[PDB]
Amino acid sequence: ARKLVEQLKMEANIDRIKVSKAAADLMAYCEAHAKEDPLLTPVPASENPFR
Amino acid sequence: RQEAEQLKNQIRDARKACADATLSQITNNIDPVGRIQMRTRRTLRGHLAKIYAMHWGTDSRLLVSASQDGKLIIWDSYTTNKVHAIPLRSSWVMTCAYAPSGNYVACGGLDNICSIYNLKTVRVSRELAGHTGYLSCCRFLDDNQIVTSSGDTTCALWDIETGQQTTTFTGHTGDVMSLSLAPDTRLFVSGACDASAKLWDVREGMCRQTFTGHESDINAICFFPNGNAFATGSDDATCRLFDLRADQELMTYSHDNIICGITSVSFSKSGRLLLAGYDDFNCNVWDALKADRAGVLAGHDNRVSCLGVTDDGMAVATGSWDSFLKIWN
Amino acid sequence: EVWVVGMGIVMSLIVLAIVFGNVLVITAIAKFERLQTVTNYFITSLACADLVMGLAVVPFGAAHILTKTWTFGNFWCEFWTSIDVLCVTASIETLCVIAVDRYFAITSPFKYQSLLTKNKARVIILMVWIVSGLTSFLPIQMHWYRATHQEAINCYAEETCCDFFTNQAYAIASSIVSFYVPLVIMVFVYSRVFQEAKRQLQKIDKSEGRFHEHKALKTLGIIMGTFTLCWLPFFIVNIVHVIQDNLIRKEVYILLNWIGYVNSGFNPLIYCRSPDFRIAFQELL
Amino acid sequence: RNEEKAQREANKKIEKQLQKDKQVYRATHRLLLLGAGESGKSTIVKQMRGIFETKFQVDKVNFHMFDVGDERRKWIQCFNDVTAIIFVVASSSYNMNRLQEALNLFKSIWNNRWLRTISVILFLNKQDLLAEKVLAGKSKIEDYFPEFARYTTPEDATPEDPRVTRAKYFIRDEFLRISTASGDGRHYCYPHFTCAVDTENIRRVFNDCRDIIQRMHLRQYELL
Ligand SMILES: Nc1nc2c(ncn2[C@@H]2O[C@H](COP(=O)(O)OP(=O)(O)OP(=O)(O)O)[C@@H](O)[C@H]2O)c(=O)[nH]1
Ligand SMILES: CN[C@@H]1CCc2c(ccc(O)c2O)[C@H]1O
Repeated sequence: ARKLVEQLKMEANIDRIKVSKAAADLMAYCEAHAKEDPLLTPVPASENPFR
Repeated sequence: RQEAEQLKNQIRDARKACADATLSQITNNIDPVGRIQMRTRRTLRGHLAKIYAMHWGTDSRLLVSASQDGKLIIWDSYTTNKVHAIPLRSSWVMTCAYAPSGNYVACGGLDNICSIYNLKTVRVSRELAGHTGYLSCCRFLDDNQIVTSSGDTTCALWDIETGQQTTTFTGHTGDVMSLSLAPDTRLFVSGACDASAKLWDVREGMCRQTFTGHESDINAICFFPNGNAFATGSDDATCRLFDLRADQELMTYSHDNIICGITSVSFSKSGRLLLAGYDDFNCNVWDALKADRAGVLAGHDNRVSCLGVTDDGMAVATGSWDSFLKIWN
Repeated sequence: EVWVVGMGIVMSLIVLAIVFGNVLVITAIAKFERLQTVTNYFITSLACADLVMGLAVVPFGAAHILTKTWTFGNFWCEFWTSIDVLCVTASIETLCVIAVDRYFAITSPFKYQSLLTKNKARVIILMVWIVSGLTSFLPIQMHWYRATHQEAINCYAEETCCDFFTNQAYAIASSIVSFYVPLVIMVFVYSRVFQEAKRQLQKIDKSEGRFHEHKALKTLGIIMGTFTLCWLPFFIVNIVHVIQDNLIRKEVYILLNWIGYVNSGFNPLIYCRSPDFRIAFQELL
Repeated sequence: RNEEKAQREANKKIEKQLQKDKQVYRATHRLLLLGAGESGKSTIVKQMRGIFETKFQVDKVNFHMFDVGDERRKWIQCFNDVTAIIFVVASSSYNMNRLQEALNLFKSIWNNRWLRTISVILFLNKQDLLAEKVLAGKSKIEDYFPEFARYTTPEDATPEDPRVTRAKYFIRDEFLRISTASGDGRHYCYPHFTCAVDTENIRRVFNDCRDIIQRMHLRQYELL
């Protein structure tokens, strides 16, 4: 049982950041890379290989 | 041995104190993406029976699917014509994979064996054995090392050159149903049948963190393109978005009109759209940030079991039990 | 006057129903891949035959009845007669084929897959259509069927009256080929099917009766009864009006013939009640 | 240029091969051999004449049996397209409760969501041992299963002492009570009595499969 007890102590000792910073980072990444996805933005039929 | 409860309470208090504001609160004011309409572009036929798995190639041109008739077929999406057809020793397959180098194809099923084929020579190359249960998923980490997860609550990292396990990952209680690799191929996760998702380290070989948001078995899992988040799907018709750094979930995607299970989850290239397949014979397109539906991909007569998005993110392919594959754009 | 008027409305309604049901069935079969089964090729052949008959021969027949004078040439009279005979004699052998298919499916379950294949179905349909068209166009477009009676000579001479007059041989041969031969096959097949169903029901009752023939009787009854009622009187008056001179008046002959045409408006209501067809119709209008 | 034509030729060859494989796929009938632990599964298979496959044909009909080899069953969704299921249970192990575990397993199998249209063939092995313990022992099923007191043989059923037949019918009806509860007319069960020395199992499976296919076809055409 000591093997299980060791892991619980091991996983506890990690630094964490607030939810605000993580949400801001996710939003920033999504807004930055938003102009480079064919699914969201319908590209012209010239560049579409499936038409 | 009552210290275990003390550590769990310590974890709970730290997680509660970490939270400051909900994800919906921050992202409320952004404009929506609106309705997204997708139409079928190609239809691939030729499988005698139902399909369980598929995996796009790294060149966004070739894909491989495995059916219960005991046959692997490599398609060509651009010209909807086959290239290869590989018979199998056993007719039960539950997974498939495509090597990053475009030279090897692996498949494993109800027999407790993972097989590897050599496309550019089509005969069997290696047979990896040692698992005590059926395999669920397998992904090519490189051209000579492969990571697999089986039904005996274990995961292993193999060596193709010698065919022997290098590191074994243990800790789960229920069966393991899926896994996915990080963008830098340094970490990987797994979703089990005990409603828990864990984060491993390939080099170290020891578990790091654990998430316990769901209430039933987990059937799918996938990383965010950023590499710091991942979303799962379960039998209670819910998809939850977790986060490594904060170490708790941020958002749940649920609706009152669905009571079915979830079989596949995938992201888009920008990460704005989350695509999931259900048992209602159709797929749904969710909004990652605002948690609002934005379209439906219907057209399959039976349940959807596979789904994948190209590396370039130009199209999405869905496979179903109706022995058909479709390409949506 | 009023009678002439009324006849029109109901005749147009009959034409509209006959066209609409068949076109809806054909569209439902073609649009969806869930219905592209081997058994559905015979049904779509029957639907095409009924649609062609209803669209081609019914309107011109109605015009002839109402105007009491045919306003086209002799060539078009012969052409219309040939199309009518072809459609009528091709809309029954398909039902015979369907009955044989159900017989083979029920009686020999272990060999149904090998016996029937997508390749052989096309051969069977082509053979049915060819043998149907061989007895219609060949002896009508050529003048074997024509009679030599005094009335028939004037009828064939005039360019305004287009009536049906035939000798004994052609009438007997056409009736035997079209109706009487494909009836004994139906009777035998459905008798065997009913016997098998009764045996299975008795087996179930003897097996688990304590804890726990209507549907089969009703299904076979409707399937046989509608067809026999629609097509049996006409194929008896056809023979008897040639056996005996002046025995049966022309008006009742035309009435019974028109009663026969109603049958094409009921096949979609009989062979297309399956849940898959119902879902397809619900999705498509 | 010519690469497209070469790919077209390769596609034609692959399609030609798949068309030939389709016939042999459609010819065979599949079965799943699912039995409780220690229930005679090994013999029945052995004396007929991580996985196991069996090939045998009767009257030029190909059959193909699979034996799986976890208390939880998540892999059972893979067997929704088989012809039938062969369930093997020991009729004499009502005191060692093994019989109650078999009943619960059968109930779990019957009412599964994915197995809504799969019939079950039931084999009741170890007739000799059950008869021996029923007739030559002081122990009685009454104690182990209480309701045994009320049941009296069905008047119609055939038969030997008047106690062994009563016990066998009690067990068979305890299974049929679960069998007839739900499922409407989509799937059925065919109980059977089998010993080790019996030699007609291969014929019984053949007859049951033929009846299953006949009943499915009859129901599809609105006749049953
Ligand atoms: N006397 C007698 N013994 C039987 C009969 N059927 C099975 N047995 C015994 O049961 C044993 C085999 O059953 P088990 O070992 O419980 O199970 P198995 O069939 O070997 O394998 P599983 O069914 O997979 O557990 C054999 O040693 C047989 O002697 C029978 O009809 N009569
Ligand atoms: C002009 N109407 C025709 C006349 C005789 C006839 C019909 C149909 C089938 C036949 O085998 C026939 O002999 C009728 O439709």
